Amino acid sequence: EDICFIAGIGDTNGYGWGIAKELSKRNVKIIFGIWPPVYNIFMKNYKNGKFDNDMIIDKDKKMNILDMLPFDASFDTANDIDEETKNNKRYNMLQNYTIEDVANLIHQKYGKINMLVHSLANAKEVQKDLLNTSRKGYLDALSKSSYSLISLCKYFVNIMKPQSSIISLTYHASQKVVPGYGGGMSSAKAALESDTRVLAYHLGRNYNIRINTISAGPLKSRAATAINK
Amino acid sequence: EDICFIAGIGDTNGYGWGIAKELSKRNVKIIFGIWPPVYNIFMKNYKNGKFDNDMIIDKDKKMNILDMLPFDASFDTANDIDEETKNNKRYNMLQNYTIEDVANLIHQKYGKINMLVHSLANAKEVQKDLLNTSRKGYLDALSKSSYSLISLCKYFVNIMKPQSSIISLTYHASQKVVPGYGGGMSSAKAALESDTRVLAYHLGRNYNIRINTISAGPLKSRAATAINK
Amino acid sequence: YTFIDYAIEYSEKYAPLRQKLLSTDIGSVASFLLSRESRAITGQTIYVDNGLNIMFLPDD
Amino acid sequence: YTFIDYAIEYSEKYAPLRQKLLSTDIGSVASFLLSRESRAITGQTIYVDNGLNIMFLPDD
Ligand SMILES: NC(=O)c1ccc[n+]([C@@H]2O[C@H](COP(=O)([O-])OP(=O)(O)OC[C@H]3O[C@@H](n4cnc5c(N)ncnc54)[C@H](O)[C@@H]3O)[C@@H](O)[C@H]2O)c1
Ligand SMILES: NC(=O)c1ccc[n+]([C@@H]2O[C@H](COP(=O)([O-])OP(=O)(O)OC[C@H]3O[C@@H](n4cnc5c(N)ncnc54)[C@H](O)[C@@H]3O)[C@@H](O)[C@H]2O)c1
Ligand SMILES: Oc1cc(Cl)ccc1Oc1ccc(Cl)cc1Cl
Ligand SMILES: Oc1cc(Cl)ccc1Oc1ccc(Cl)cc1Cl
Repeated sequence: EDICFIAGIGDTNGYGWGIAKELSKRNVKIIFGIWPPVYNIFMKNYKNGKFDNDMIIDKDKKMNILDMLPFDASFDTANDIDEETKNNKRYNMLQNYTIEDVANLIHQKYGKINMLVHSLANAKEVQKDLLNTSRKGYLDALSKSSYSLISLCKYFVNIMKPQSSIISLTYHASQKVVPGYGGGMSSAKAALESDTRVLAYHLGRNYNIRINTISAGPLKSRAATAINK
Repeated sequence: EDICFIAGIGDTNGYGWGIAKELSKRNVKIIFGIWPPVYNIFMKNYKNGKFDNDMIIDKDKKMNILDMLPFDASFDTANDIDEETKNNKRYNMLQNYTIEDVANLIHQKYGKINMLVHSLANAKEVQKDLLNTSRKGYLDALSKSSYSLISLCKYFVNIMKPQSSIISLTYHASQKVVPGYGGGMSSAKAALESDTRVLAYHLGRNYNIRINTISAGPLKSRAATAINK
Repeated sequence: YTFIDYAIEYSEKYAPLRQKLLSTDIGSVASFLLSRESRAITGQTIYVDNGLNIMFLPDD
Repeated sequence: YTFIDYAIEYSEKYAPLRQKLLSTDIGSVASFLLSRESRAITGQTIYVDNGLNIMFLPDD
């Protein structure tokens, strides 16, 4: 029984969906981690059948989603939630969306998993070039897009079976310069790739868990459309 | 129907065999390319049932071998073989073992194939460090271990279906130095890895064929033992 | 005409493999890395970009 | 004591994944690269070495 948690799904036009689509081909149970801000709109679209066609697997089957949970990669534990968001319009009617909370939530409902997918990224100032990115914007990119992978591993390794596997997505902008990919995203991806190596060592030696990162090519996804350059 | 040609099998202790074993799990037909010097000894052991236990594929499957042909990677065409090797005790009774001839042979008996594996390497002066390797020894290592891949591609691309895939094996000694890996083998692997990129361009653009190389870890194969260091 | 449209057009023209990169192309690769078929691979950055990353100077 | 024994021993003690590297470990990865499941990967050097290559300084 394979269960995979995919953190970073907001629709069917991103890589998260492509990964979920291929995993279910192999009958693995899928759990989605949806960023609170778009969680309701996502459930609405799902409920009204907007994704029915996108859920049909080649072999003439229905993609099987075990569960869909609100999840924000910028909060590690319950006490990390600031009062501003704590009372935000989109968060109020939601709960248990921190990294540790969904880890406990998933474990409480489905037991241990053996597949983890980090498929998210964010950066307040992605529209500015590296030189004009502020300290706050830079740290925001690394927090959401890089550290989020480390925190995920730290809390989820507890609910994972030995020999389980973890992947994340990165982009070549970390190694070669592509103008337009600003706001510290290139910095975050460069850290993601390096951390993947270091984490491979700690997770490999201590838990026999593997971790790798996929450097993908261009895909016209929602986030991709947001890079005005 | 998938047909894979594996070049570089002299026993069941190398990577070529592990590749064949895994390929049969997926039901792809396997054609072995055996170096003449060990061709007869391989057939002998095979016929007398020495590899019977090694052909067992977990799910009570028996590794199915389509054909077993003599193959020497140092000869591109029939008129490249010198009189000496042509009359040598081990070659005399064999024929059509050059790269061009096996390609025409396979295409004639089975038509087009869609999988090519380059699992071979050799160097006369592997026991000497790079600095003390002669021009002859060095060129020998590159001719046998690197050019053989370019040649396999040139002749086999004509008997391969579009979207077919090609792989070869390399070693980290090409990027980082490891004393003991001499005779220009580190050089040969550096070339192979570089040529894999260039060939990926030509093969990709023209024939829509893919080519990658696997950098493997340490395996106690027959050839591994020959590295007296 | 937007960053992503440029990158996509550039990829489809200069990458070794001139084909449309689908989200499921990354999916099948993810699927393989998450299974036990890849038990010996870890701490790696695997490129799934039709090979664009290996190019230096484009044809045009 | 022979180059290969040293290489194997060093790999099994310092690699991120401490397990014996089997010929079929490379085989399965080879099987994946040869199939259409990896239609978007080309020109790459894929490491199947239990992650040894990512290490710089050994523990002890
Ligand atoms: N599209 C491409 O061309 C491309 C290329 C290479 C790498 N990538 C990477 O693929 C991954 C997924 O991106 P995508 O392009 O499929 O876009 P996508 O927009 O579908 O997915 C990114 C998701 O991250 C979520 N997100 C943002 N902040 C979050 C937070 N704090 N907590 C949780 N979720 C949060 C969003 O809801 C969004 O669905 C990213 O890591 C991206 O860098 C994408
Ligand atoms: N064993 C390892 O530890 C190791 C590690 C990394 C990479 N590799 C690579 O794996 C590949 C296969 O090596 P292996 O280690 O499994 O050893 P192996 O000894 O089983 O295979 C090499 C084969 O090449 C054949 N050969 C030599 N010259 C030839 C020629 N002119 N024409 C055709 N065949 C010829 C030999 O008969 C032999 O079977 C090589 O390319 C090697 O560089 C091996
Ligand atoms: O990494 C990416 C690379 C490319 Cl070519 C296109 C889109 C990408 O994805 C992002 C870029 C910026 C921000 Cl803020 C969030 C995400 Cl998900
Ligand atoms: O590439 C290799 C790397 C390692 Cl660690 C062990 C064996 C290898 O394989 C060879 C080394 C030298 C020669 Cl002459 C022929 C072959 Cl097949």
